[PDB]
Amino acid sequence: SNLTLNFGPQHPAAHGVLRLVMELSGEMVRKCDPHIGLLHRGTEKLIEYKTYLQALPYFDRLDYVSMMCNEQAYSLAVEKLLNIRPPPRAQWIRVLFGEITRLLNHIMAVTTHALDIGAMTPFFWMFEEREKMFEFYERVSGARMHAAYVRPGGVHQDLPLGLMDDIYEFSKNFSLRIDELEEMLTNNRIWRNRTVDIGIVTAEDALNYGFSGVMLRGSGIQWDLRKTQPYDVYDQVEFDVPIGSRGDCYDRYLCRVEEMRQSIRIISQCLNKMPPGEIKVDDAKVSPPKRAEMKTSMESLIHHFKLYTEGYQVPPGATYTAIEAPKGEFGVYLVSDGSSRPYRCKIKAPGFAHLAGLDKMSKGHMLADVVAIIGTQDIVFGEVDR
Amino acid sequence: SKVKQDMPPVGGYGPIDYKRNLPRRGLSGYSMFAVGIGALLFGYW
Amino acid sequence: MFMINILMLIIPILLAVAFLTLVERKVLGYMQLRKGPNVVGPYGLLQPIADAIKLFIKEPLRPATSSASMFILAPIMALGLALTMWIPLPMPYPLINMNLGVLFMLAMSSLAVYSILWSGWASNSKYALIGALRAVAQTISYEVTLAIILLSVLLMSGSFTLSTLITTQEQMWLILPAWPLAMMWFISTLAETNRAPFDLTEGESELVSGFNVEYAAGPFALFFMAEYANIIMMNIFTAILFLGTSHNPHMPELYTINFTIKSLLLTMSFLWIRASYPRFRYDQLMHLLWKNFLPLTLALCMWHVSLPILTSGIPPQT
Amino acid sequence: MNLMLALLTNFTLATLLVIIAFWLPQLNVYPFSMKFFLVAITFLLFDLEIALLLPLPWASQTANLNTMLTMALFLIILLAVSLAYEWTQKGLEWT
Amino acid sequence: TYKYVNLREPSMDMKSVTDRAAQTLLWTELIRGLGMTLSYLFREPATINYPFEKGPLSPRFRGEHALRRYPSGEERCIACKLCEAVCPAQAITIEAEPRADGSRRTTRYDIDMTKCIYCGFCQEACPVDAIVEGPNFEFSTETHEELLYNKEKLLNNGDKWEAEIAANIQADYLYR
Amino acid sequence: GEYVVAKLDDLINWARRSSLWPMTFGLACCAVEMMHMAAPRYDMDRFGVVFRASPRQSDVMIVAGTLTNKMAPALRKVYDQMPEPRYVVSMGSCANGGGYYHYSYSVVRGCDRIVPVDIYVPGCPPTAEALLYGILQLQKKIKREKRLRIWYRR
Ligand SMILES: CCCCCCCCCCCCCCCCCC(=O)OC[C@H](COP(=O)(O)OCCN)OC(=O)CCCCCCCCCCCCCCCCC
Ligand code: SF4
Ligand code: SF4
Ligand code: SF4
Repeated sequence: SNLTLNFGPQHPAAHGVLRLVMELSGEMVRKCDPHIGLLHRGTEKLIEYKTYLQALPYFDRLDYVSMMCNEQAYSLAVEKLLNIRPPPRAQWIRVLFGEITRLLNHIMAVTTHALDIGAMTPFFWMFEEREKMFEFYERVSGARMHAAYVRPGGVHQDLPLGLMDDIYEFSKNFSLRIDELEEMLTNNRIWRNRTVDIGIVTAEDALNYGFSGVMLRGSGIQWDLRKTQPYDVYDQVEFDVPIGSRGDCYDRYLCRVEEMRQSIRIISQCLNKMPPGEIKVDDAKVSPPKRAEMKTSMESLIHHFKLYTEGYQVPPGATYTAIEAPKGEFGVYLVSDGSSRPYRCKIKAPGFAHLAGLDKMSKGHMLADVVAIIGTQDIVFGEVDR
Repeated sequence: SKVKQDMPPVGGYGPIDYKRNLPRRGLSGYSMFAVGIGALLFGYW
Repeated sequence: MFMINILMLIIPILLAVAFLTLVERKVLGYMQLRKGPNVVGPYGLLQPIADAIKLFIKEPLRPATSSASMFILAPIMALGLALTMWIPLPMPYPLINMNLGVLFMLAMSSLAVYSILWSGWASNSKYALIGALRAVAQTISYEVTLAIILLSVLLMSGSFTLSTLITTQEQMWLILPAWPLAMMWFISTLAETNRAPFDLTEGESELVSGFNVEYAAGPFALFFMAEYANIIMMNIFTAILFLGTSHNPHMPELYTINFTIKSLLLTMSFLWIRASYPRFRYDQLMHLLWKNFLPLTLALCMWHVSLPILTSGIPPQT
Repeated sequence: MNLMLALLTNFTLATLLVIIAFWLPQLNVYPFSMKFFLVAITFLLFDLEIALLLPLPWASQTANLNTMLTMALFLIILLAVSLAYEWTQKGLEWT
Repeated sequence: TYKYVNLREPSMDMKSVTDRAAQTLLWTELIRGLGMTLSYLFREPATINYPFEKGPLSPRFRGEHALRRYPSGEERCIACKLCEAVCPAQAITIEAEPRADGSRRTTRYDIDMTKCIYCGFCQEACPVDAIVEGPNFEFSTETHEELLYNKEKLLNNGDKWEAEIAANIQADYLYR
Repeated sequence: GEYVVAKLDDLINWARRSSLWPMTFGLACCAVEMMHMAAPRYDMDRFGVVFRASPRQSDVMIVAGTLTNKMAPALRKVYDQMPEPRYVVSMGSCANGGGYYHYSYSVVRGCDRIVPVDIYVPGCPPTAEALLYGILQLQKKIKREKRLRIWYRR
């Protein structure tokens, strides 16, 4: 028999809409054919009509649960082509908010996974924590989600006075919140029945199918771009990479919960090691000058005028730059033709290859398991469809 | 004027817990079964 | 005076169901670090009234039904049967004192699956019929352990009269000698009433595109009242079965207060459980019944046949 | 009589609440599966032996307790054997 | 550096085996989960009493747009079109000509608030603090047309909100 | 006469705005802010706006995200299956009028080309509080309805 899954659950859900065409024999799933493009918005074409600065907000809206991490990936790619370097304080801020963003993503990933499986309550507890982290976003950028804060050259503005104290107070209590979540799920026999030995993927298959992030580490592969190909100041912080052993949904859930704990561990070092200095590269042909300078110095006014109309030119070249985003390897293949607008911008969304493996991972499972497998991949269709 | 920007306090922030903490509670397996069986015996009597 | 008595049973049941919806939302709210209804009336006390009026003036869904007779029968059967299960309940005096009241409740509840079957049959949608058949198969499976557990407990009571369970528990609650049966009884009522973590009908229909309501807002509210009337009734029965309340013949109202409190707490535990666990997979709750509860219930049924004989604690026949 | 009157009231009210709920709001203008058959059949066969067990609270009053206990246990054991047979023959599987 | 999340050997001694049998039969870890939800029942909820209580915001908040003036009442905007050039959504439309007194001023200044992405690039680009994103976020409308702001609407927004806008800029301008 | 019709309108309007069951089309990032409106700080349930509502039990559709051409027929179908009275809240720039993707070949330039819209909530995304302001604004729109007053004068 043939069956089509609903676009989305009957409670608020923010992953997007999916048309899943399935072939069933009794309870068992024999074929899965995801039909995507329901949130395809031609982002990659629109970027070709934007300057490099104008295109930056598009990356907030890809994996719109990991906004600043997507900003970081694009900023690093442009900085590489520009051959410039963001100042050390900006790099620490980018790592600090990169890990705050990882917490935001992992709360959404773990709790909506549970919510779709029927465990509603943890979503409410942990989204109060998300609400407090939205306030950190809003205090640095003026926006709760699409901050547009991390830019090529550094960050847009320095932290307001008193923000780091508040991030410390939040971080001080967060591990307790994780513990409460683990009390509800980790040892629960119903949760384990829904996740243990579900969606097993071998280490060999995970690599060939293009998987990344937790979808690799759940199968025992020892890989994390923050460790192996570090960017910004990730080489200066200490943390452990959680590794699974069974390659199933339960191990991937444990990996995500432990990654949240390591993110707190990294945030702690960032709060203590934050250096002084400027927060964007001191090159006014790339980063706009301070407003006081723009209103006093002739050179500053010209460069402000040109950076906000033409934008900076980027030397011709192509780069593939990737980061360890919360959902996996997030990269951009960015082509510059020498002008102030990118010639081509291909976005590599980790969820694209993960969803392409849904049919492989769902073989020999039941219909209700398909919901669990989609959750364990942590799919957001803004990044899948672009 | 001195430079003034958001910085950590002198000496840094206090420690931040991050490791899992699920405390052990309750009796052992023997003790729980004994309590359950003793309750049945009193009920039967 | 009897017709008055029936009304003083029916009308309070429907009001309790109406306000159970408010209590469920607020209890779930506070376990979720929020509040739940607190605007529509003080502390949300008018929320059930607003919901009721809204649902009954909603445009009725056009019924593309393949069987008009069975389409109207199902809600009548569901609501009529739900109200019928209350007439032998001793609170402490039943409306109808039945000698075989336990069998009446067992027999009437076994008919409840006809509303599930007739509604899906009338839906004129293959998806609705499959869901109805899945819901029936889960219901009848857990009827098996409910019946055997009930029989086992009656071997300490000696009678099929519900009022005799009050006498049986005059010194001690039956939960003490029968807590293993109480635990499986409690879970079985959850699965019988399709309550979370056994709410597979709501769970499965969410996934399947094409498994819809098929009843207009008003008629669908009648199904909801029947379901919640059953949820309260099953928890009143659980209190009578395992937490017997002492009856003072000269102060019957004292019994009613204490037995009402126990029923409320048991009903709230249904909400407590809904807030705490993920949902079972369909094959997993069938294994819980056929491979776990049923083997244990059979062994415990054998035990409770033998125990009164070997202890010389056989209850009186009358 | 009292019982029939209670039954009539309950279903008559249900019929009334359904008829007006089906009519008054209309005034406001604007792949057969063998596994599922076998669970039903298994329920039936277990339901029949539950019927044979219902009189047990009355059977325990007999002066012939030796026979009564043997037959009661014999019946429940044959139920356990029925479940064991289905179990070992994969009659309780879903895959 | 790495760690194992699920690589543990259960002990097979009788005491440990009976601890797991007790958990299986007596539902101990399920009871534990009920304890957690019960404790939340008795916690103060996090809910605020909107619209009588409001969520906290910062001076940097990006809300409804407004066009500002100098203390004398003259418009700050001199129709340079930097905001229109930078706008990532092409939400801004400007026309200008010499004013009767010779001033360089706009005759059209439109923001399509349904094209706008509320990014704040316009106020970054503006050299004279003319276009800002104000603190207001409660301006939902019943029609689409009401969200196509022209210059009069934006100037009225500036005159309506200047008291708050000026204080917020005073609070954040040293970070810019 | 007019007094009885006036109060009946108040009663039915009160019931409907007090029991607004929303169907959320969580299309993109705006759905995240919608989830935060359900989260404890705002708790839309406390206004009578239930968390989980089936499309056939819904009174208001919230379009929370970009509407693509590929998705537009499915959104219209869900709207057509909604029993009346039914209202549509357009949330965010994409749903309001295309937003950042207005000039895309694959995007509907505003969901009001597919369905009638009652409330437009601006922002990218609107904050959870701004969405809640919009829902409260829809409630006051329902409060102003005079359905029976119009019917009486027909
Ligand atoms: C002197 C000699 C006397 C002779 C008699 C002696 C008796 C000794 C034996 C005593 C212990 C018997 C206990 C009987 C209870 C049933 C036990 C049981 O069935 O648990 C197993 C079941 C499945 O668990 P699982 O981990 O999957 O096991 C693997 C199976 N392959 O697990 C479950 O059922 C879990 C159910 C999940 C849903 C639960 C949701 C609610 C849980 C909280 C409710 C708490 C109970 C409240 C009771 C209220 C009663 C009014
Ligand atoms: S906030 Fe951004 S999108 Fe909106 S008008 Fe200003 S520059 Fe354009
Ligand atoms: S608002 Fe500012 S940036 Fe835009 S045209 Fe006027 S002066 Fe130039
Ligand atoms: S309006 Fe903004 S937040 Fe909402 S879906 Fe569009 S881009 Fe995302």
